[PDB]
Amino acid sequence: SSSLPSFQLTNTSTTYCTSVTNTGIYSCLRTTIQLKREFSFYLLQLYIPSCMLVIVSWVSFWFDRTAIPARVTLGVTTLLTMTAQSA
Amino acid sequence: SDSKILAHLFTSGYDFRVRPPTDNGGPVVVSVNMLLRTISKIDVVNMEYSAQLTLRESWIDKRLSYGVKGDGQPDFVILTVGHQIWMPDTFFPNEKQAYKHTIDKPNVLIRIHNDGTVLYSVRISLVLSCPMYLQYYPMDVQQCSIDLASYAYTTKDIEYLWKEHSPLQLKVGLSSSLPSFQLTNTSTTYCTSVTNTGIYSCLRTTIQLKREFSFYLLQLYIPSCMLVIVSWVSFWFDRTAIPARVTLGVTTLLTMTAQSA
Amino acid sequence: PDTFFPNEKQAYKHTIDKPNVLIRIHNDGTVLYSVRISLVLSCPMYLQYYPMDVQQCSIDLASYAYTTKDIEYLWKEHSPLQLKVGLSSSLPSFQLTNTSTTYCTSVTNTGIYSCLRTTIQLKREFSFYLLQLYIPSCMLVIVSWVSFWFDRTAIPARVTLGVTTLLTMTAQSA
Amino acid sequence: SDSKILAHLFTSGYDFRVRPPTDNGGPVVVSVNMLLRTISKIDVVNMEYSAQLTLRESWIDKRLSYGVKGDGQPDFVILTVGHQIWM
Amino acid sequence: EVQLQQSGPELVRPGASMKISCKASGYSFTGYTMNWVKQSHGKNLEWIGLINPYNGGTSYNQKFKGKATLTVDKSSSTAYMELLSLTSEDSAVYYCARDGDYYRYGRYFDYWGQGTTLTVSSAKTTPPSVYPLAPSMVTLGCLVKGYSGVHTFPAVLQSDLYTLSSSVTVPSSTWPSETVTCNVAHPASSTKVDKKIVP
Amino acid sequence: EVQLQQSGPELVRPGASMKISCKASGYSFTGYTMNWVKQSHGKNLEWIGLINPYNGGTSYNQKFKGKATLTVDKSSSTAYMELLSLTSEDSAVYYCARDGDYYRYGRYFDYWGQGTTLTVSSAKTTPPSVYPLAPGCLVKGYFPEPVTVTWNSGSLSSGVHTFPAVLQSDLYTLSSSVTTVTCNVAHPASSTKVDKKIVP
Amino acid sequence: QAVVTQESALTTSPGETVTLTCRSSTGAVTTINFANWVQEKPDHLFTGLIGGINNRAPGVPARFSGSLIGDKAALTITGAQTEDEAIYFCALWYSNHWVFGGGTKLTVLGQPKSSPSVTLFPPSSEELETNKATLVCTITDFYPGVVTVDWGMETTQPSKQSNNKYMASSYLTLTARAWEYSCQVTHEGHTVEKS
Amino acid sequence: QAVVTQESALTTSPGETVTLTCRSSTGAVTTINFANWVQEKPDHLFTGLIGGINNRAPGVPARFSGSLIGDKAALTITGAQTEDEAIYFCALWYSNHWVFGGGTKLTVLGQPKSSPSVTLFPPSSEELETNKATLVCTITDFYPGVVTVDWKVDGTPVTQGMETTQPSKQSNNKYMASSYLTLTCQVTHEGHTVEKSLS
Ligand SMILES: CC[C@H](C)[C@H]1O[C@]2(CC[C@@H]1C)C[C@@H]1C[C@@H](C/C=C(\C)[C@@H](O[C@H]3C[C@H](OC)[C@@H](O[C@H]4C[C@H](OC)[C@@H](O)[C@H](C)O4)[C@H](C)O3)[C@@H](C)/C=C/C=C3\CO[C@@H]4[C@H](O)C(C)=C[C@@H](C(=O)O1)[C@]34O)O2
Ligand SMILES: CC[C@H](C)[C@H]1O[C@]2(CC[C@@H]1C)C[C@@H]1C[C@@H](C/C=C(\C)[C@@H](O[C@H]3C[C@H](OC)[C@@H](O[C@H]4C[C@H](OC)[C@@H](O)[C@H](C)O4)[C@H](C)O3)[C@@H](C)/C=C/C=C3\CO[C@@H]4[C@H](O)C(C)=C[C@@H](C(=O)O1)[C@]34O)O2
Ligand SMILES: CC[C@H](C)[C@H]1O[C@]2(CC[C@@H]1C)C[C@@H]1C[C@@H](C/C=C(\C)[C@@H](O[C@H]3C[C@H](OC)[C@@H](O[C@H]4C[C@H](OC)[C@@H](O)[C@H](C)O4)[C@H](C)O3)[C@@H](C)/C=C/C=C3\CO[C@@H]4[C@H](O)C(C)=C[C@@H](C(=O)O1)[C@]34O)O2
Ligand SMILES: *[C@@H]1O[C@H](CO)[C@@H](O)[C@H](O)[C@H]1NC(C)=O
Ligand SMILES: *[C@@H]1O[C@H](CO)[C@@H](O)[C@H](O)[C@H]1NC(C)=O
Ligand SMILES: [Cl-]
Repeated sequence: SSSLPSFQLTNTSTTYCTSVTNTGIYSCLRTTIQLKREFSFYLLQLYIPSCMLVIVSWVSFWFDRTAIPARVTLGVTTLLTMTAQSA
Repeated sequence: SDSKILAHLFTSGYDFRVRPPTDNGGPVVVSVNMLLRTISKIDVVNMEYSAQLTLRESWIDKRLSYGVKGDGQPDFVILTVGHQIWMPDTFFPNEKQAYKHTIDKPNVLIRIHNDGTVLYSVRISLVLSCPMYLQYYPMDVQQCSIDLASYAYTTKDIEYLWKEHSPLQLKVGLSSSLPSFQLTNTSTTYCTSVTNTGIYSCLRTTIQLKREFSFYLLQLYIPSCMLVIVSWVSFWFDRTAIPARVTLGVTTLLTMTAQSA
Repeated sequence: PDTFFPNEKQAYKHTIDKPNVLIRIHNDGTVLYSVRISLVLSCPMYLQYYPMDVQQCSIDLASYAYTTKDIEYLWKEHSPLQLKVGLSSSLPSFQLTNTSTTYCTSVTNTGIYSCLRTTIQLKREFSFYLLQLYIPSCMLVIVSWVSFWFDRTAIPARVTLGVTTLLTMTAQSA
Repeated sequence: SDSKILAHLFTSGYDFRVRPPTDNGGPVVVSVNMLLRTISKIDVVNMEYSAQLTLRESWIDKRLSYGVKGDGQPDFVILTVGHQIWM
Repeated sequence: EVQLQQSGPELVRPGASMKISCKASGYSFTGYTMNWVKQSHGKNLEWIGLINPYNGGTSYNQKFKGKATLTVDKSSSTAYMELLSLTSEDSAVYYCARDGDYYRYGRYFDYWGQGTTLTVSSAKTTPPSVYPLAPSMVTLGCLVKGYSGVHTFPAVLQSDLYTLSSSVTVPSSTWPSETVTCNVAHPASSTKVDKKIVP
Repeated sequence: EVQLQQSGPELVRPGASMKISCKASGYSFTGYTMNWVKQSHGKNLEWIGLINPYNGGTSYNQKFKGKATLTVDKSSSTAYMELLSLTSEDSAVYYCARDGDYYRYGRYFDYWGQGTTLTVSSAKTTPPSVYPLAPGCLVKGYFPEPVTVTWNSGSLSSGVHTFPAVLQSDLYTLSSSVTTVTCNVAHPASSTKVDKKIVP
Repeated sequence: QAVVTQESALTTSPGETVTLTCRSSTGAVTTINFANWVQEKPDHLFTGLIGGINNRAPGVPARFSGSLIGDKAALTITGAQTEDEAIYFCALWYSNHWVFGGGTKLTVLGQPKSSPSVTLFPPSSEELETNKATLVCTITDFYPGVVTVDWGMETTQPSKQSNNKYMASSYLTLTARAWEYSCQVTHEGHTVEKS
Repeated sequence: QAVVTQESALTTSPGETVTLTCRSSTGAVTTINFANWVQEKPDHLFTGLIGGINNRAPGVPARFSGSLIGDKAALTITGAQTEDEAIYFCALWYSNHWVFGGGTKLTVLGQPKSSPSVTLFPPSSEELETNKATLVCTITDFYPGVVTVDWKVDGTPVTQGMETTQPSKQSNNKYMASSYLTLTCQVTHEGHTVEKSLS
C-alpha cells in the first residue's frame, strides 16, 4: 500500500473462472483486488480551484455597472482558465 | 599451472548443485560487499529509482581448496569458463527490473583461493522500488534501499553478513551523475524475515537522498513572491482606474494557477 | 580480453544476419578483433554556463577479471581514436570540437586494473538559443518600453503591455 | 544424502513429460497460493496495470516420493538444477 | 507499555492435550513474531518454536516437532500454543517471548510473559509418610516422604510424589531431656502424624 | 604547496611492531594514492606497497606481504604503515611517496616525505670503547647514536674528518682522522666522555 | 548435540565491573550465533538484554554490553547495581533453533559472606523396613545463595531464609540392600565435609 | 628475479647534455614498464621527475625528458645545471610491483678533479686485547664523490667482513669515506687507483 500512493487497496477476493472453450473445458482461478481512487488530489487540483474560480466571477457583481471592462475581464479570464483546467 | 589446478579440482567428484560442507553442519556464511556506481532516474510518480552496482560475494568451499596452506602455489586461481561452482542463489527482493552486463565477455569474476575461499564479482543494473513520502515535498529527504537475500536456501543453509570493513562503497563519480539530489547518508543493515516457506537471511543497504533546493527556489518560490508582489502594485493606482487593478490581480492569479499546475 | 565498458549503462552488439565481428589470426600469432557495439554511457554534465557550455563525455574500456599482471591496455600508437566522416552531420545540436585518448587505470579492492579512456568535447550550438531565447526576450523587453510613450493618463494601455510581456517572459522561461 | 535421494528418484524411469498418475484416474489437483509484492503503474488510458507477485503451486507426484512415511529421512529435498519434473 | 499476559495454570492427565494463550497488548500485534520457551525443573530453558503473527508462518525446534502447534488469532491479538500427547516430561513452565524487530526477524528477545505453569500428573491424593532423622547445639531432622531454627527446605519430586525434610537447631541440653517432635499435616489427605526424635 | 610529513624516528626491540605515519596537506588527500618505499643500508630502494585513500584498496609487494599493513585515516588526511615481527633487516628509512594522477592510478611519483628512520636493535645502552689509530680515533661498539668527537679538546679543528657510523656488530662504530694530539669522544646516551691520546 | 556453557555463579560488589561468558561446544561463538542474553529476576520475571547482530532491547541500561571476547560470547556490566542481581541466561543460535545455557547466578553483595552449616542424617529404621533407604544432607545459613552438593541424588534449589542466608537440602536415594557415607558441600572456597 | 641496472656515476659540466640509462634484465624496457625517474638531493630529499606513460611531476624543469633509446629507459638533461647534481634512481614496473635501480650519481663539475688521499691504519695493539682486529682505511679529499673500495689479504681479494661508508661532502666541497675490515686497501676513482698496504 505504501508503494501504491494514488489508490487504496480496499478489498481482495479469490474466485474460480473455469470456462468451456472450443478446445475443451479448462480450470481457472482468479484473484481480484479492489482499488479506491484517492480523493485528496482531486480535491486540491480540481474541486477547490474551481470553486475559487467560480467565486472570483462573483466579485464582479460588486463593481459599479458603469465599469463593465472590469466585469468582462473577470468573467472571461475565469471562464478561459476554467477551460484550461479541464483540458 | 592454473589450468592444471582447476583440472585437479573438477576431475574428482564435484557437484555444483550440492551446497558446500561445513564443520558443524552450520550454514554457508556468505560475506557481502557492495559498490554503487551510479544512482539515476529517481522516479517520484512510480516511486522507484535505478542504480548500477557491483555485487561482491565471498564464501568458503573446502571442496575447492587446492593450495590449502600453499605458500608454494598461486594464492588464488581465476575460475575459467566451463567450470561449474556452487553459488548463493541471491536475488534482490525489491528489484522490479534487473540486467547483467555482458558486453564482449560477461562482466563477472570468480576467484578460488587456495584455502577454498571463493570471490564472486558481478556488475548488475537494477530498477528498485522506493516508496517515497512527499509531506515536505519541496524540502524532503527520501531513503531508498537495496535488499539482497537467498531465494531457495533457508537460514540453515545460507547466512548473509555484510563485510566487516567498508561493506558499502561508492564510486567517486556518483554524486556528479546525480544532479537533482545529494546523497547525504548510507547505512548497512539486516532484513532477515520469517515467511511461510521458512526463515530467510537478508541484507539491506540504504542511501539517503536530500532533494536539491536551488531549483525550487528559482522555479517556484522566487517567481511566486515576484507574482504576489506584483498584485500589490495595484494598491498604488487611483481607485478610479479599476481596470488596471483587475488586470493585475487577475493576471497574477491566473499565472499563479498555471505555475502550480 | 574480457574487456567491458565501466561507464556503460546499456550496450548491444549488432547481430543482423551474421554477427558483426571479425577475427584475424596473423601468421606470427597476432590477433585482430573488430566488433560493432552500441552504447549508452553516463556523462556527468555541468550547466553553470548552460546556454553557452561545453561538456566532455568519455568512454571507459578495461578488463573485468584480469588484473594488471595478466592484461595491460595501450592505445594504438597511430590514430587510436578515429571518427567516421558522417558523424558531425548526425549530431545537429552540438559541435564535436576536440577528442583525447587517455589512461584511467585504477587501484581497487580486488586489485589494480588497466583502463583506457577516450574523451570527446561537445560545444553546444548557439543559433538555437539565440533565436528561441535571447532574441525573443529582447523583443519582449523592448515592447515593455513602448509604454513609456503612451500618455500618463491612459494607464490601461501601460499595464496591459507591462503585464503581458512579464507573463510571456515567465512562460518562455518555463 | 539429498543428492543421493534425488539420484534415486531419477535413476529409475521418470518422464517429466508424463502427467503424474492418480489413484482413480482423476485430474492432478494443483493447489495455488499467491503473494502480491507490488501493484504499480495503473494505466487508465490503456486500461491495464502492472504487478509483481510470487506464484506458489503445489501438487502430488507419487513418482517423486522417496521418504514416503520417512520419519528417518529429511522432510523434503530441494530440487537441484539438472533434474526435470512434470509441472 | 507492552504486555504479554498468558493463561492461568493448568492441571491435566497424561494423554490429554491443552492449549495456553498469550494475549499481547500495547503494540501492533502483527508486527513482532512470538517465541515460546519451555522452562522445566529437569533441564534448562528450551526453545520450542516461533510464529509470525502477520504471516501465519511457523518454525519449530526439531525436538518439539509434533509436540507443540503454534497459532495466532489476529483479531484478539493472542498467540496460542497447543501441546499434544501430554506426559510427565511436559510438566513445566511455558513462557512466550516477543522478537525485537518491527516487521522483520531480528533474532533477539524483548518482553516475556509471566509464564504458564502446566502440571501433567496421574497420581491421586497420598498421605505424607513421616520418617524421623537424627545424628553445644545438636540439629535434628524430620523427613516427610511421598505426599527457633525452624528450617523447612524446598520440596523435591521423587517417583511422581513430593518429599521434603525439616532441620531444627536447639541447645543440646534440651534433648533428649525434653521431647522433640515434629507435626506433619496434609489438608488434601486429611492426615496429621507425629514422629518423636530419639537419640 | 603539498606536503607529506612523516612521524619521527623510532627505536624498537626485535619481535615488536611499530606504526609510522604520513600526514598529507595541501591537496585533496583522498584523490591521490600513496606509495611506501623502504631505503635500507644493505640494499637499494624497495617498493613495499600502495594504498588508495578514497578506496581503502591496497596492493603489496609480494616480498612485504604480511610484513607491512597499509591503512588510511580520511578524517586526518594521514596514511599509516604497520610493520610486524620487526627484526634486524627491518632497520631502514621508510619514505612515503604520492602517486601523480588525480583520482586515478598514473604509476609515477610526485612528492615524497622526509622519511622515517626505524632502528630495530635488541641492543643495550652501551658506552663507546675508544681505540687509538696511529701510523685518527676509533669509537667502537657504542649505541645508540650519536657520538661527537673533537681534537685537543677543541683546539685542533682544521683538517678533522668524522666519518659516518656503521653497524658492524649490532653496535655502531665510527672513526675520525686529522691532518701531542688527543681525540675527545662524548657519548650523550650514557654520559661517557672518554679521551684517548695518540702515541706512535 | 550442541551445548551451551556458562559460569555456575558469579559475585560482584556495587559499582564494580563483572563479565559473564557464554561458551559453544561445537567451536568459537561467531556472529551467526546471534548470542542473546536474557535476565531472570525472582518470581519468574524474564527480559531480554542483548541479541541479534549488535542490537538491544527497549530500555536495557547502558551499563550492559555485548562482545565476543576470546572465542565465546560475553556480557559485561560496567558499574553493577543492586537490582542487577539476577540469573542471566545466554542463548546461541545453531542453524535453525536456539540453545540456552545453564544460566549464571550473578550476586551483587549486600551482606557479609557465610559458610554453609552442614549436617548429614542417616536413613531411619522406618525406611529400612520399607526396603528403601534415604539420606538427607541439610544445608542452612549460607551466602550468597550458591552451594554445590557432592556425595540417585537430588539436591533442592537455593532459597533464602528469615536472616537472608539462602538454605537447601540434599537427597541421596538408595535401596535397603544397597544400604547394608559422606556429604561434602563446596561453598565459594573451602569445603565442609561430614561422614 | 628481475633486476634494474644503472650507471654507477656520471659527470657533466654546466650547460652540457648528459643522459642516464635504465636497463631491464628480463629484456628491453617497454611502455608497460612505466619507467620512473626519481631524484635524491643530499639529506634524503626525494622527488619524482618522469613516469607513467609520458607524464611528469608538478614543476619538473623542461630540461628533463624521458625516452626509450635503444632498448632501455633514458633520462636526458638538456642544459645541465648546478643544482641538477644529485642521485637519480629509475624504477621499472614488473607486472604488479616496482623495482628500483642502483641509482646514478650525477656530478655537475664546479671544481677540478681531485684524487683520493688513502690512509690505511694497523689494528691498534690496544683492541687486540679484546681478541678482535679492525683495519681502518680513511679516504679524503676526492672529487667527484664516487670511489670503489676493494680489500685484499695476501694477494687474494676480500669477500667477507668488509663495510664501507657512502661518500660524504666534507668542508672543501670534496668527498670523503671510510672502510672497515673485521677479523680476530685499494681505492678506485675516476679510473685510476690508489693502494695503501702494510705487513
Ligand atoms: C478554501 C477554498 C476557497 C475556494 C478559497 O480558495 C483560496 C482563496 C479563495 C477561497 C477563500 C485559494 C486556494 C487556497 C485556499 C486556502 C486554502 C489553504 C491555504 C489550504 O487549505 C485549507 C482548507 C482545506 O480544506 C479545504 C484544509 O484541509 C483540511 C480539510 C480537508 O477537508 C475539507 C481535508 O481533506 C484535509 C486533509 O484537511 C487545509 C488544511 O487548509 C491549502 C491546503 C490549500 C491549497 C490549495 C491549492 C494548492 O494548489 C492548488 C492548485 O495550485 C490550484 C490551481 C489552486 C489552489 C487553490 O485553490 O488556492 C490549490 O487548490 O483559498
Ligand atoms: C529577488 C526576488 C524578487 C521577487 C524580485 O524578483 C525579480 C523582479 C521583482 C523582485 C525585485 C524577478 C525574478 C528575478 C529577480 C532578480 C534576481 C536575479 C537577477 C538573480 O537572483 C539574485 C537573488 C538571489 O537570491 C535570491 C541570488 O542568489 C544568491 C542568494 C541565494 O540565497 C538567498 C542563494 O541560494 C544563491 C546560491 O546565491 C542571486 C545571485 O541573485 C537570478 C539568479 C534570479 C533569477 C530568477 C529566475 C530565473 O528564472 C526563474 C523563472 O523563469 C521565473 C518564472 C521567474 C524568474 C524570476 O523570479 O525573476 C526566476 O525565478 O527579480
Ligand atoms: C532583431 C531582434 C529585435 C528584438 C527585433 O525582434 C523582432 C521585432 C522587434 C525587434 C525589431 C521580432 C523577432 C524577429 C526580428 C526580425 C528578425 C528576422 C526577420 C530574422 O533575423 C534577422 C536578424 C538576425 O541577426 C540577429 C540575422 O541573422 C544573421 C546575424 C546573426 O548574428 C547576429 C547570425 O547568427 C545569423 C546566422 O545571421 C537574420 C538573418 O536576420 C529572423 C531570422 C528572426 C527570427 C526570429 C525568431 C524566429 O522564431 C523565434 C521565436 O518564435 C520567438 C518567440 C520570437 C521570434 C522573434 O524574436 O521575432 C524568433 O526569435 O524582429
Ligand atoms: C469487496 O467488499 C465489498 C464490500 O462492500 C463488496 O461489495 C465486494 O463484493 C467485495 N469484492 C471484491 C472484489 O473485493
Ligand atoms: C580539446 O581542445 C582543447 C585544445 O587542445 C583542449 O584544451 C581540450 O582539453 C580538448 N578536449 C578534449 C575533450 O579532448
Ligand atoms: Cl489579457
